[PDB]
Amino acid sequence: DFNLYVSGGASRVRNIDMSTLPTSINVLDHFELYGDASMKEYVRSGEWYGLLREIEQEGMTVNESEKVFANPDTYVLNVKKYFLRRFQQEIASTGMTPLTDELLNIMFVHWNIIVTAEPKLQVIKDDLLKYYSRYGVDATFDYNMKRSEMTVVTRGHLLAHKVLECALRIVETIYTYDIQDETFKDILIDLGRLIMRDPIYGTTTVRDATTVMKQLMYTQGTQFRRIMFKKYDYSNFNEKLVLKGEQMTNEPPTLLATTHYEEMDKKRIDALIKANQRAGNILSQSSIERCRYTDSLDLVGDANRYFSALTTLEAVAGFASSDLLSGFIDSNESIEFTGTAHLRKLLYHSVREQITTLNTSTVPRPSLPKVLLSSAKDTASASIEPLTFRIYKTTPEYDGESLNLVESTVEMSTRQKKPNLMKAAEILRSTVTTNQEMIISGGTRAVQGGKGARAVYPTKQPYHIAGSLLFHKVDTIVNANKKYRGVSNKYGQGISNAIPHIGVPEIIAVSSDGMAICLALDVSAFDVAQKYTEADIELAMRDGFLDSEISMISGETVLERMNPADLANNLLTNTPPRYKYQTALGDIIILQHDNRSGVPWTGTQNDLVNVSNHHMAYDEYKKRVAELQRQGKISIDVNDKHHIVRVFGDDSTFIMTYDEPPSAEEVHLMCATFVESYQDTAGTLGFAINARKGMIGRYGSEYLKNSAIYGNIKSVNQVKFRGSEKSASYHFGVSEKVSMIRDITDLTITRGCDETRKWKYNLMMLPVDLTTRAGAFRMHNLCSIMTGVGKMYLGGTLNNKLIASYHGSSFGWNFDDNLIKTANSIGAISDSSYDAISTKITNLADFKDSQQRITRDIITSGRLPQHLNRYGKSNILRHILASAAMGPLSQIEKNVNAYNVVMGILNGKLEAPTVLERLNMGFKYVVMSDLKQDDYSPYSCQGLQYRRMLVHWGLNDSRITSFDPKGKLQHLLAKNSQILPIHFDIEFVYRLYLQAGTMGFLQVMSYYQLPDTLTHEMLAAVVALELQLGNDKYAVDMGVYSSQAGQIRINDALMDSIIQHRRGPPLPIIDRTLNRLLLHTYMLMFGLMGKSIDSTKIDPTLSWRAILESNDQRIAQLSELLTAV
Amino acid sequence: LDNVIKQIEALSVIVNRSEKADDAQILGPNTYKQLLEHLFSPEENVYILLPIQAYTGGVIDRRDASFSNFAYSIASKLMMELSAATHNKIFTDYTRIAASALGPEISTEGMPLFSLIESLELTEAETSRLPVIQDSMVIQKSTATVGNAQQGISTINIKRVPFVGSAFQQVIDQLLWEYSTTSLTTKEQRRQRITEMVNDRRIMIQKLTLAEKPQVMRHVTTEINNDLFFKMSPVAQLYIYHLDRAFLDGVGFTPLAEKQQQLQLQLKTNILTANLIRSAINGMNTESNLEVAIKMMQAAQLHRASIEIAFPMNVSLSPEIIVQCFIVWMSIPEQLLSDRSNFIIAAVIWAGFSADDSYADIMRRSARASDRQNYDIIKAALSSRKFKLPRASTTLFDENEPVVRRYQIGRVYAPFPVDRYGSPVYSNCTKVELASDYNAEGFTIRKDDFRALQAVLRIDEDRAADMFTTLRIMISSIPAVWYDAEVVHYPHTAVELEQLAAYGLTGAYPRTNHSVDTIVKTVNNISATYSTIAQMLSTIDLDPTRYGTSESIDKFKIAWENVESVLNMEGNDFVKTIMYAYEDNFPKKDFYMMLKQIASDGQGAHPIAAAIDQLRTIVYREPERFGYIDSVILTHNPDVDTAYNRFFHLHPIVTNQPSNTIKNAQLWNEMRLEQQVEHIKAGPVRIIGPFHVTYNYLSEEEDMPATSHIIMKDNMILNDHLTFNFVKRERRNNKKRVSSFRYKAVEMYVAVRISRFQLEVLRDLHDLVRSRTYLDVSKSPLATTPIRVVEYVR
Amino acid sequence: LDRAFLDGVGFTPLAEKQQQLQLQLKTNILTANLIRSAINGMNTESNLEV
Amino acid sequence: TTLFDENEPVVRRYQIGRVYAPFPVDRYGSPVYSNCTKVELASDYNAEGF
Repeated sequence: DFNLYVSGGASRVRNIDMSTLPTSINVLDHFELYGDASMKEYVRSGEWYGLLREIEQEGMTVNESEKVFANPDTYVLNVKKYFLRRFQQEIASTGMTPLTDELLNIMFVHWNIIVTAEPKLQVIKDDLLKYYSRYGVDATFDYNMKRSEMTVVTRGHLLAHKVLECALRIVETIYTYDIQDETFKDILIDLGRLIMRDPIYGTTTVRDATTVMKQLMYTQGTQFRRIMFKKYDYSNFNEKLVLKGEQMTNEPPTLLATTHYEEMDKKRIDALIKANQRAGNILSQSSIERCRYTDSLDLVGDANRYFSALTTLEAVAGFASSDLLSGFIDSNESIEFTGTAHLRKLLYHSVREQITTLNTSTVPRPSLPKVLLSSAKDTASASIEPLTFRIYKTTPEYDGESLNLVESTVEMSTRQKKPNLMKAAEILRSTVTTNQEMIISGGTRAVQGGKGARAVYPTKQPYHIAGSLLFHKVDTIVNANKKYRGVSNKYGQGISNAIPHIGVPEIIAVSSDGMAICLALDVSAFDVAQKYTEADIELAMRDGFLDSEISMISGETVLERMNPADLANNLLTNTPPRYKYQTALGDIIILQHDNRSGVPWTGTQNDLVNVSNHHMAYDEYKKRVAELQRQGKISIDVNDKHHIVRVFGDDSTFIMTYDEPPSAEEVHLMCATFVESYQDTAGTLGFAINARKGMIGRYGSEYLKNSAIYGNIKSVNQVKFRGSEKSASYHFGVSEKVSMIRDITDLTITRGCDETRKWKYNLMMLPVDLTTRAGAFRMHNLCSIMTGVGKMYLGGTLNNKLIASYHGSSFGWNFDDNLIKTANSIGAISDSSYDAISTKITNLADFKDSQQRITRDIITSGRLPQHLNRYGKSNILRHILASAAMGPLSQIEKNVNAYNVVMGILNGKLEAPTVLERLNMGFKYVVMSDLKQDDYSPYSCQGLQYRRMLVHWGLNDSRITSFDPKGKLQHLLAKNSQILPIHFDIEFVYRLYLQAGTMGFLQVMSYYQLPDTLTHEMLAAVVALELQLGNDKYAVDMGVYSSQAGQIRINDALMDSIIQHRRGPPLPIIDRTLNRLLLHTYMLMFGLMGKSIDSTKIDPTLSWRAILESNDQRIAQLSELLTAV
Repeated sequence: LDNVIKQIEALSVIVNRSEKADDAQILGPNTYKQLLEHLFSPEENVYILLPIQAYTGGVIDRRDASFSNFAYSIASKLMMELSAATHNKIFTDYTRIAASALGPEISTEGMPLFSLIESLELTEAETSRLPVIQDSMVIQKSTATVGNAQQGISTINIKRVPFVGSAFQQVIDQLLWEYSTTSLTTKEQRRQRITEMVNDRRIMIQKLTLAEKPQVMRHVTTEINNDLFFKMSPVAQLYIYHLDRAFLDGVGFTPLAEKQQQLQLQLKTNILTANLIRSAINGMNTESNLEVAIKMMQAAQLHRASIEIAFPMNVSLSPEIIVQCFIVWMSIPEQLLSDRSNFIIAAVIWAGFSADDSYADIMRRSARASDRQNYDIIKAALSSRKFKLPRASTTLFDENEPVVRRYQIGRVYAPFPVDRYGSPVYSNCTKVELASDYNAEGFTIRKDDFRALQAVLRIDEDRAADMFTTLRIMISSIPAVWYDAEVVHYPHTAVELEQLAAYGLTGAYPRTNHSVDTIVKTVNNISATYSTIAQMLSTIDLDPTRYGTSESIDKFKIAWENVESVLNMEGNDFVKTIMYAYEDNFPKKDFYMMLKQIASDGQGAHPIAAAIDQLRTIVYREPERFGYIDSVILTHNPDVDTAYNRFFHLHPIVTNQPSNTIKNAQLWNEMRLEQQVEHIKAGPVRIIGPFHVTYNYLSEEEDMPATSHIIMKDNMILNDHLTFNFVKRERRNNKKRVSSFRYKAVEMYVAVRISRFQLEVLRDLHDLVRSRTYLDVSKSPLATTPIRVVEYVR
Repeated sequence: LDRAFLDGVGFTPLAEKQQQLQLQLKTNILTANLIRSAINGMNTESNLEV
Repeated sequence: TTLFDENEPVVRRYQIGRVYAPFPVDRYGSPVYSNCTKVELASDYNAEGF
């Protein structure tokens, strides 16, 4: 009956007190009516009510919509409840540790450590202490760990928590980044004290100033230290880059904003004075004088760290959001259609032509049973809809020995994505995929930087299933990963993205070469912008699948009873559904015509549209350039030859090459001409480009959050594990904590941070964190535990696990690894706790639905169920029902294991030697020489020694030859499709190996119709993975790279050359992948010390024992076949 | 700014909807309409039939004042109006009195004779003659012959009933009777023609009762035989391909895993030993089986659209290429491949078994012009006592399904090497013995590997019933004359080697779930949509001279408009999509020329084409009934002709000889004032252009002074309607002299008059009766429930 | 005179030509058909002068 | 292409001439080809490597 729309004024909640003017009840008429100025008078808004009520007394229809509006009563609300509800969906607080520990631990016991180095930081403590002393009491952090989620509860102030968050993140950022220049840590302190007062709204207020500061940041320079690469062929996507040398140059980069310097200077100065005016009068003259220091830097020494450090301060507050209703209101208003039908026809024809050329192929299409299990694997946040009638947790759980031991059972349901594979019976058969004004629930996500609220539109299961089948052949070619001068080249959807050198080679090269320019324009809300052209692009999608498809339309509405062509008529028919989400004071629904979100083709649609209007913009930009050439401006002989457009979803880039490089002002003229051409030719139908929004220009290109200037990569980091969102790290196990504690920080140091201070600060809370709760049993782990996971403090940020472990016999370190193993590996009992079918059966046609051809019938291939029943062809779904539900009881299996880990140190358990060091591996006759000692590396933010290692061996390439067993077997599995059985993934292989050792794995899979050679190869890969590190649910799922180890070329290309040729027989793969991995680790460590190995013998007196193994091992494999047991 | 996407409908739905209704087989009763007469009598034994306008349309040609165009426009529009009232009707119903012990069946069909007493003021003497008129209009029966040589020659019984009215009424009724009863026939001839057309004894048509034999039915102008389908050949290939595409919804291929397992059991080599034949078929999928099956069926039907294989090699070979070529050689029959494909695969096979010849030289020497002889001599070399490689072949099947259709069918090849028994068919011999192994730049194939390959490519022997039902429904539903059509779209006959090899390895066959009736209905729809345009062209455009085959391309846009309009008439959608999809291979010009040839060969234009021509003469003859006249005369001081004073007291009719006539109106309108006064001073002046004139007949009781002839506003402008006034002389006042005051007291100095006028006078009341013809439903009743086959007897 | 009298030009856009080319030639991806690749990289805004 | 000398009569003062058709099409819509039509060739285009 009423709702509040607020934009700009208070779109994000701010620090206000619940007691000054709570104003228990208020009349909303005080503000204004959004739709009509005339209908706003509250008196008329009441006399109308009176007249209509008197008419109703006689008897009238009295339409409820018109009647209740005129009642002045309806405009009543209580401010306290509104503010509380707004806060309790807006700000999230999960983090890793509660702040009450971080508050005193970093400010009242270890403060002397912080102050002794940087004295400027006393102001933050001054501000915090005065804030606590002045008001008092209102400062509140009572955490409510009711079930497993920490929820803050505000009392005195609404944003009091974020204030503390910012105050702590300021000192965190200043300490870890080792700034070695004056006035820069100063300007950081002033920006921090500006964001101090208003923790969320101030973030957006200073976001403008910070981003425009990051825009130029280097124009007025004196030296730059250009990085030189080999010529790169922009045409072949597979091309790689190798470094060649340096050269010192005084020429400033010729980016944009030299034309609009004043337009941005005034804009940022206005933003800063706006922030200051409401703030505490921080001497604006100092701010205006100091902000001009940021662009008088140079790319030498320790100044490269500053750009990375500045972005970290931008995300000081963590994971705030914006109101959903307000955003959905304005984003749908700033779109203009006014244009010609010729442009619409061009768009339609381009899309239809581009779909037709991709659909026709020989790529196979997976069947429905396979695609169903692929959907569960996707676990899209939108797609997940867990539902379980009742999973009784009758688990007998040991209880705290506060006085006496107790055994108790408490039921619990769901807690994991439940695919409703039971309801697949109905989904496979009767299920119509058409939309008619139905309502679905809507979820929202949050981002760092406080930019705004991102909405996800989940779709029903039938739609997601049907969609995957229709676009499988388009999605595969687009995500080829390996493509060579193919028409697909244009799309970059398939990249690692995890590391920048391999993922986006073109941008770095285009940034150093002077004979090309880069166009990195970005658009406004792209998904909303298509709401006026959706009817045409979707129509083009529809008729593009009618041709190039041999099947014809037959008009069916039931899944599995439809042709590939039939799906298109039903699925691509516009008419989007309606979405219901929860907001303050009510819940609102909407209808979005456009690409939507959870649609099984959003990325394909976005890249098809993005690559379409680019051609039409270039077509007219060519005409404008030709016009300028005939007159006297750009001049003749400045004509491009090859232009390449690369699209990754919404974001896109444009690279043009030249034979003679145009002078500096020519680049400005042509860039301005292009940006003016796109804004009228490719922006008249909703799209909006701004020259001031993208790093358009020369000598520097900017892809998605990774940008490079003068061959120097300027990664943005901005990762915050300490204050994460949508997590339960406070209730995580010790294993998950120690896995997260080591890899996020590794990324932080990799993307620019001093290794010493960051790890010093991290070590200041290792006892305060990792405090497991075991029913009146508290632990406090010390620095030693990080050795077990494979980190050496005295070493670099390198995974020195195996080398430590071998030497982890005399110098302790033999305890922590066993501790983490007993914390994790005993979850294999949870795996061994399979849940049988008992309470319900249903259509149970699923088991008939999923089947794979067999060799040893169903009563063979393993005489004993010890390795037969658990991987049964017949039991496929029995197995995956439990293998899809570890977590919902793994969270409490961790809780019970918390008892066992304490009991290990209580008893004589643990302290035993490991099993890895029992096997004897090593080399003989190693030749060792000095490292190169030169520092030119494209990663200027990292430490000096790491740069020295990189130049000696060069950049890593192909990201596959380097083992990295996390992704090697995944790549093998991807390349192995169409022979694989139905249920297969990394998780299944890893769990099967863990359960069945090295015998049962080979036994079960050798009877599952797979060839021996590649199964043996990926078995070697998986044992290498299991010996590289332990379990860790986070590590095995998805996976995490060793970073520094993947950006240095130590792949098998040269690793083969290092190993001296052997005379004897070819060694088996079970040990070659082990000894070469040991050699790789040895190569990475000695180099940090300063020497390199160029020759190595295999120590064949150990190689013969290794060749003896298979001799009697193959014999065991074949002998058990010889008997029909 | 808003668009709604329309979901397309399946082909079967459109075909079913097209046959739902709108068919011209069943007729219905109808009766003649009466036209206004308004007759009167001035004195004894004279009766006047005043012509009264009967159709107010017609519009003047502003250009050239052409006379032929005006009449043609009037006649055409009036005919199109009339033909909408007898769409599916024949005149049978009429008003009789009785036939009971009195005089025989008499009729009262025109206006009642009783009203004539008041309408004509008869005296006592002439009233006695009305009963004899009423009692003397008996009904006469006769016969007529309908039907052409192509149909039967039936006889029907017709009545001829008198009625009272005008002669113009009689001629209009005669024209309607002629137009309504073209292409009529009886049931007893339709049945005979139908059983003659369906020669299958298994199908028997419902026998006719004795009361249904003389029933009357409407047949088509010209039957549709093989001749119409024979002229379809330039574009028949597209229709065949789309028909096969629309009714082959699936394929019965065995899964590849079973084939791999069957191969594994046959190979004698160890599991650990690597063998290339086993490792080559593993890189195959069956996901393109439907397309290859459709193409193979099309190649089986038309012997010109042989499959052309596209290979991924240029000079060198590869392990997969050899095994795929062997699979094609041993599985795909040779009658379904072009000569080039046969030669290519034969050369690939022969390059390994030859002692000295290689691949590159054996392709660089031979020429693609005469590859057939090379293929033949290579095949002979592979059938000697040193080498024996069987080559898959096929034969012709003539099996026909029982269904009602109008066109002959023929023989097609089969898309599989089976001969109705599980054993396959080979051209040379069913044995695999070779002198040595296979070697060509490496890639040796062991001796027994070929023997193993032969043992797996065998048909499952179980699916034979399904494997033949589709061939049954496909042989007997495609006209035979299309089998010689050429190929107009190359991509419909091009497949890659891997797809063909995968298709042949699994032994797939086309399969379907539809029946035979749907396909024949679709073919009938095609024929109907071609015949519609054929007769439209033959009735509108067909003209030998005057822009025939030599005209500017500008004029083609005018001609194409009618065909485009007809191709969008809710039921012709099958041809329209084919046209708009394959324009670039078959452009509009040749299609239009082919349609012109089809229409010119032989085709009934329409019953209306001759009807308008016959009606134009009637329009010419009597202008008054159609509300127009020509050559009005302007004069002052006119004179009467004294020849119509016997009927009217005063009339606008004069007899002055014209002088200095004006070409046409709008020239007198704008000439000048006091300049046209000199024209009228010298004498009468005549205006030639035809006008839209309405006559008003009044009695001697009142006046209607419209008189809008001439308006003076600084000129003498003629009007556009020119209504005239008559006064009737009746028996009530015929000896009275009208003063002729109101006629001139309401007109002006310049008078407008009419030169000629037509009326019919009669001397005896007997001459007021005319005749019309009917159908006599008593002996030749209208038919219902057309001829049908027997099924669901209960 | 020709420049001043031939005010405009008439031509179908390249998108239509690419569409018709793909309709007239069905080729599967991963075969290196350079006819498609070469034509797919053209612009036609220089039509008045020609 | 061929010569073309069809013109609309109109009063003038200077001489008139014949011009080549820059259009490969004839007056009656049929294409004009110098030697032969229905392109066909019994080989493949073998450039150096293309």
